[PDB]
Amino acid sequence: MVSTLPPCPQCNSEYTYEDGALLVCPECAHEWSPNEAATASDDGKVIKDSVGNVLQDGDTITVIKDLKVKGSSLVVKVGTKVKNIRLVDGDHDIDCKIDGIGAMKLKSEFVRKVGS
Ligand SMILES: [Zn+2]
Repeated sequence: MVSTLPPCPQCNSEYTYEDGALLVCPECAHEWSPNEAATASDDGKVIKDSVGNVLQDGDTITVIKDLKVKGSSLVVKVGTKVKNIRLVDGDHDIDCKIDGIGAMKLKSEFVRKVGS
């Protein structure tokens, strides 16, 4: 019947309760979350480039380094435009399909969101 939750960092009265996914203090009329008040970057497994930017499933990318292709005759050059990518589960994973050779996987650390 009693809350095992922390007090209120504003009242310390301890008359705090849990209303769903956080703690609400009915005293000072302010809800707060113990750890989430600090907040962190979650949903961050989205594929990020060496530019420090985040891509979108369908966005246009461009390798910013000289990358070879092992099974294909193609060599990936700084400016290799591959659009409409697929964001895979791992942040180190850009799935892309390339007219001609086929589908390929790209190292996030070697690619970049074009900006278009
Ligand atoms: Zn309070």
